[PDB]
Amino acid sequence: KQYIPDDMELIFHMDGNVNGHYFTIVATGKAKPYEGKQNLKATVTKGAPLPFSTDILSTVMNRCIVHYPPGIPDYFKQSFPEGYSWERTFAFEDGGFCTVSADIKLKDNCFIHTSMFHGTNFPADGPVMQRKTIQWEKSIEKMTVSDGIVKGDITMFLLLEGGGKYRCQFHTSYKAKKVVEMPQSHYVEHSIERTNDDGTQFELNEHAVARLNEI
Repeated sequence: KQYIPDDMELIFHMDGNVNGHYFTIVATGKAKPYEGKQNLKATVTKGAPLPFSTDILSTVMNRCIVHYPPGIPDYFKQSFPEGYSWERTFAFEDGGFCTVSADIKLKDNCFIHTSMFHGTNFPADGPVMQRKTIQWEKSIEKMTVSDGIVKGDITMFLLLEGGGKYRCQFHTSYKAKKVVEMPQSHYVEHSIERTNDDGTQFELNEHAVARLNEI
């Protein structure tokens, strides 16, 4: 009956382009969905070494990795076994705009993640094209039901080389392939850390938990 276990495996294939630089990445990883914790190692197979900040991709490489308390409906764990997809728009403060889509399927113990990524209008000596991002700041995303599906808005900042912050607005729409119990408006706190990039291979780690307002 439980299609998602305490320990999951992760596979990822990403194809995309940024400013007309095409690339392709594969990665494998391990996760504990009920703890909201996961990690990855990615390997760039085309376009490497990446000429842009890995950070614009990192949040693209699954809301099932979020500790959901009882009394918040878990949209993501309930979408299985059929799975769910999501689309996301990234509007960066310097005009850079990224559209991304993703399919997530379930095969026994392994999440299979299908990511397409298009970024455009990133300035030549911006922090993205010159790869001067350090990390995303920890975040809290707001999840609301809209057109019968879950939506997820978050204002996000990248810390830059030498300090200072580079703002981005996320709009993610989550589409379950199936009729699930709909959640209320709630939040999901996030924290991603990017270890060990070298252009070609990188490590990701993320902790996320869903919570409510303190009414």
